[PDB]
Amino acid sequence: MCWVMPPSVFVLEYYLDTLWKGTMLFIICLVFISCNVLREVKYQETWCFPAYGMVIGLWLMLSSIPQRRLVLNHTRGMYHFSIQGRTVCQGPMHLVYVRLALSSDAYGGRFFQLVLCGHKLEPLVLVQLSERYEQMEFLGRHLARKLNINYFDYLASSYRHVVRHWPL
Amino acid sequence: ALKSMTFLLMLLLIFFYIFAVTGVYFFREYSRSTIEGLEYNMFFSDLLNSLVTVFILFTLDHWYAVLQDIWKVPESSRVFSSIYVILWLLLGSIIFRNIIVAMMVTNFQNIRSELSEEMSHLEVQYKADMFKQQIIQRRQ
Amino acid sequence: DVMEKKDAWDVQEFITQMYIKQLLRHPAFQLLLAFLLLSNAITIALRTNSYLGQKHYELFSTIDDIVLTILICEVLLGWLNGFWIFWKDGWNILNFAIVFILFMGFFIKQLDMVAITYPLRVLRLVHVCMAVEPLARIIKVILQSMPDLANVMALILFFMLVFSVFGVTLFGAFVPKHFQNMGVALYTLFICITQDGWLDIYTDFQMDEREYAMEVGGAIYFAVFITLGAFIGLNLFVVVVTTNLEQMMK
Amino acid sequence: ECQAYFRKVIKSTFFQIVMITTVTTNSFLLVLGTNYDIQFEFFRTFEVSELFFVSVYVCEFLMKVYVDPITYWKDGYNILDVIILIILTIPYLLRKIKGNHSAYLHFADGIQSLRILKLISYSRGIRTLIIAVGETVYTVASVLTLLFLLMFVFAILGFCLFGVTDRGDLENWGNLASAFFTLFSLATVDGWTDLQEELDKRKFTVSRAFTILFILLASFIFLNMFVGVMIMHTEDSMKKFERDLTLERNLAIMEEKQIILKRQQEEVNRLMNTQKSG
Amino acid sequence: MRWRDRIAVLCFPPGLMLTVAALILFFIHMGVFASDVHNFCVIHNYDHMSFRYTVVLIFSQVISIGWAAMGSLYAEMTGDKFLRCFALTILILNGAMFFNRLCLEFLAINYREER
Ligand SMILES: CC(C)CCC[C@@H](C)[C@H]1CC[C@H]2[C@@H]3CC=C4C[C@@H](O)CC[C@]4(C)[C@H]3CC[C@]12C
Repeated sequence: MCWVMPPSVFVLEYYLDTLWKGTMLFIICLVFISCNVLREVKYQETWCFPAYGMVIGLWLMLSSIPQRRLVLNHTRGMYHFSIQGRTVCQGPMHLVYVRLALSSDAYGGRFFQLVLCGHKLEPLVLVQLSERYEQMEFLGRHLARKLNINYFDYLASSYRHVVRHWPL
Repeated sequence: ALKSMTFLLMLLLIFFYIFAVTGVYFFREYSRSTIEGLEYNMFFSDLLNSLVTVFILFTLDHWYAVLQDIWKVPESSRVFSSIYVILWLLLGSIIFRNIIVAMMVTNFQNIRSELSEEMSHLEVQYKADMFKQQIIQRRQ
Repeated sequence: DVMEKKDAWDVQEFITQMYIKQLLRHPAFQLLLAFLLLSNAITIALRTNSYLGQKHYELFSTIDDIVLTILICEVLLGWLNGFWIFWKDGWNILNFAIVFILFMGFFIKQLDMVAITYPLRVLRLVHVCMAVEPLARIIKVILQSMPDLANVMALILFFMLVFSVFGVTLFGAFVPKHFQNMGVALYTLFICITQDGWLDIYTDFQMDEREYAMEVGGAIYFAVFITLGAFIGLNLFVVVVTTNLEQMMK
Repeated sequence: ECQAYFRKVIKSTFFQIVMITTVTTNSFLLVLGTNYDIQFEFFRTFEVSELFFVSVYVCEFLMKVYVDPITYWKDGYNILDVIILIILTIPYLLRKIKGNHSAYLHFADGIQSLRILKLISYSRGIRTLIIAVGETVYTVASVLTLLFLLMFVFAILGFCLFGVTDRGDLENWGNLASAFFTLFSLATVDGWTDLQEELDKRKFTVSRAFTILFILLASFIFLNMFVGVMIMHTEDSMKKFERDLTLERNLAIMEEKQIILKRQQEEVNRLMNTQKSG
Repeated sequence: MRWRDRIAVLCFPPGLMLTVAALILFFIHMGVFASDVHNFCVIHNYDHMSFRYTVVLIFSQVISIGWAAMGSLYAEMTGDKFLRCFALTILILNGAMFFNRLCLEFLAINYREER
């Protein structure tokens, strides 16, 4: 998968995983419907909990998405925010970045995620592996070899991060 | 190591002294009680008997049976005496056991440290002797 | 860098930053939670007494509900940051299990009784108190030391089995009721390994043939085995303790 | 004004010798006071000596009532001795002349033992040992709190296992104080056999398993964690002290060598100057 | 943007909808409160009063309260006073209605069942 995805010939496409949550909510409710707990001795009926689950699952299922795409085509592309049907966000550079973000718990354990920053863009969350730092800017250089724009790091500029397009 | 045991035995005997002479007149209602059925009355009776019984508590053998035999005293809400003897036995036993094992471990540590520095010195002396032997061979 | 205008994910990370800023870094909220938990601990210590519980049972039920709802609120707030990180944690699993068992026994009928309600509360007391620093190092090194304790325990038990064969050859139906039953025999051997008050056992097998008999042999074999095993166990315990504690000192 | 002379007097060894002599005679008074005859008869010597001792201790508190309590409020041994003086002075003020409502006598030998503790407050070698072992107070407090939490956990477990059912086992896992004392006994080695014979007759077969699990947790963990913690705390405390002492000795050695080198250079320069001028 | 298209599809803009859901929760809970009061005062038909659904609509109450709060927090950064006033008014009315129903249920306690 290491040499398949970072090349990313021309455009990239992206989706959301909320359909998984909607399908799981539907499965859980359909389990809850037939032969649930019989708590009439509790002087109550708990059908409204799966009813509210159905409201939530139906609303989450309504979040349809055709293949969130940009103009990351390996050219002088505008990085115009593209969706099958409607289009919203357009900007001449200086907005599409890739930024490393950090999160901490009460203990102090650090979790590292990555986000393609821009006007209502999609993130670049990696597949469930953030305990060590590894290589940092190697995938950043791969993104640069794609269509070099930015590779931002945490906190301010300082050092250890590279920029390619600036608006001054 | 017993040469190094210069102040720990003094503190041990002085803590023994103060706690024993304190605990003479604490369970003063035990030996000086007119209960016919009792078998540990002579433990707290005399000062030397008090020394013997607090050494027994220091060794921590049958402290449960001892306390159950002092439970035959009229229970005065156990507010000062039971907590005093329990704190004495636990604090003395754990503190002095830990301090003596720590001191003997430190004795072994410094014995091995002196050994380590001594073969270190022997090795650098041997290396210097080898270098001076090469110097003597070259000078000839 | 300059960050002329923030985006949606910067907003989300900022919101999570304020979410972890409170109740995770603020000493006031943790202090209030510790105060409430110490108060219900005091009420726990006020139990074992019906003379107090007759005017306190309704208040005990109310404070039970209060501590349960603040516990589940804390668990929900922890789940807000993500179910994956809360499920994949070394210690949050324990608090989740504690609140799950307590709430399952509370809302649904259960045979859990006080023997579940109170120990779970004091487990939560411990889990709150270790978060405040000056016992966290000691509990951390205790849980670091236990995997090295495991091998010593396993070796001790295996040696005690392979010597309990020699034991049970002279056990059962004679000097009985503590050397019989092959597991009560094992646990009586363990009692003697703990090395306190075996003179009852010494008088138990006393007077076999009143001078030597096997009164010499079995007693001396078992006694030298007991003293060797007790020394080995106590040593191996303290040395594993100091070995895993040297990892702390590094 | 006269504070310099007063501090010079308090630095003199004669006042400390008089103080040590008075409290050693107090120790001998306690030695003779644990007897019964000299406790109340042939006791005029006891009366006059005790008056002398309380006069001396009042004088010591008068020396320690100065502005130096700006240092007797943050320090180590110093707060200990002034608090010892306070908890000495108040009770025998309400005991020797009591005239009050009180239960009975349990703090005569205790007060005299506090005076013996004030005797042992000297001996600077013991002070250095106390300094070397005083950083373990936080550690032993933390392990004591861990012991108390585990004791509370198994206290409520034992009450709910053997005291709630109310079919026996009373005053062992029954009343809370007796339950706590039995748990402290069971976490040690003492009294486990008789308690085991007591508990197995209450129709609870798993009680033996629970008790042996409790022993193999509590006794081993408490004893061995305590001995390891204190062993390496003492080792790391003495390692830095010995290293600092050797560093000071080395610094003195190099200073002496530098003094010798400077003296040799001065002698060589003087000899050269006398040879030139001669 | 094309609110048009905003309201178009695939999903929708930020939060909002999640705030107006608390509104329709307020509508249905106000209707249930009105039915409860109406059956308590005049008709006296405790057979069909909402004695039966007791804890599940309280859970609906609390999730609606949390939802209105989270919507207010997630909609405050737009920098516009009208949205903040909208969300805060909805939060205030939901809290008032929750406290009102809590008082009502605590009052009518001798009328459900006994434990
Ligand atoms: C599921 C989520 C959206 C919460 C909505 C809860 C709805 C479905 C619940 C809560 C209030 C409920 C009603 C409350 C009162 C009445 C009258 C009573 O005599 C029978 C039940 C009946 C007719 C209930 C039907 C279901 C109901 C409308």
